[PDB]
Amino acid sequence: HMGFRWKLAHFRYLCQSNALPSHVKINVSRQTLFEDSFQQIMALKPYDLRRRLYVIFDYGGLAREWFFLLSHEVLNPMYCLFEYAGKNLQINPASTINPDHLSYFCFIGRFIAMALFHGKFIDTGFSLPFYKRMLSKKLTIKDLESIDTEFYNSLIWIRDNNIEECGLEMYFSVDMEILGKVTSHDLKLGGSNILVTEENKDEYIGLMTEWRFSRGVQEQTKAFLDGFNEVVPLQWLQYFDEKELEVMLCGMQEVDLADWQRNTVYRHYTRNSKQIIWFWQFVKETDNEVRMRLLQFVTGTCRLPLGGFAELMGSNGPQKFCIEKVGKDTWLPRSHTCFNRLDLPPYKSYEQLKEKLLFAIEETE
Amino acid sequence: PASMRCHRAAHICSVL
Ligand SMILES: *CC(=O)Nc1ccc(NC(=O)C*)cc1
Repeated sequence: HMGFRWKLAHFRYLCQSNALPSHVKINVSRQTLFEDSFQQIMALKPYDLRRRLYVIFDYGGLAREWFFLLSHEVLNPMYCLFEYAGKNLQINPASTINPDHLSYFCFIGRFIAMALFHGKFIDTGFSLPFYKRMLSKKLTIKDLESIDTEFYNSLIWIRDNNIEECGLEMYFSVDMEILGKVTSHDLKLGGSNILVTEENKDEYIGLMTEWRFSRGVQEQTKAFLDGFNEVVPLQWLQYFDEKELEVMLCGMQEVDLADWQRNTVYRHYTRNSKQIIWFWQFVKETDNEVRMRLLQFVTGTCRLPLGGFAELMGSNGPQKFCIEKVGKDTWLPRSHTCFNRLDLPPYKSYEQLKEKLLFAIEETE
Repeated sequence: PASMRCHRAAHICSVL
């Protein structure tokens, strides 16, 4: 958003002026691709990855074929490093089964950073809240909605219903059981011994939210970030937001508007609603950068499934792009990425709708 | 309330 083309130009100049002379050769096989890349990369010092890359299985299309293939294999549930933990991806908290998991996550972060450094695209992709963690950005309760609907619904219920008439007795500590461990966690020092009360709702909600992102995955995330930071230091991503970081890694595809429009569903709206006529008119005029940022804001990603918009998936299964009327023309638009849902208030004119979309697309998360 | 609240409180602790 805003000056994004300026943002990446500055980044490409950063990598280019930090490059190193000479090269590193990487020998790999087709069927053993991820064991071999692991051993050849991890044997090299991190700044050696800033040199020219030579992958013998053009002399730069081999590199792209490496970054695509290895991208699929490292995020492939086989070494048990990643768990979908949605439905039909993210770090698996049961990766401790692998005694060397922390070594594999170091490699994965180094590899993701090589892709950015060398301006190559990966065909895998983490969630927006993961990219916010890479950018040291505050994680919100809406990010919670994107990872864990049912955990989100419970915290919302505590937030605006008094839990005294409910009989809720809660404390500032949460268990978690991974591989039959049952590990307690004190949200603060001595937290298991403080009752959650109507005065301290806000904090508890905030601590519970922050704890949910890194449950069973702190060590793994710390290793990923340490390895990444060794190749491309994280402070070079300083001007970017999570939506821009995703595009930089995944690349841009152009959206098929006929395919989008015929696979959209409506709640308390129709194709004959003027707010829908205006909406489809808005996306016909804007850039395709705006279209992709709008797919991000609504579905949670810029990537489109194999099949097009008909195949869109959300939480409990198939979930097509959806628009729903809420509130009044004074409200701002908002979204629920788990449901691929846009909450579009009933604005009064085309211009008001265009101004309020573009604000939500470009300025809010 | 036809045994309300009681079933949500049990559900909220079970989730959290
Ligand atoms: C009827 C009823 O009150 N059920 C109930 C209340 C609370 C809880 N658990 C906690 O408060 C943690 C379970 C069941």
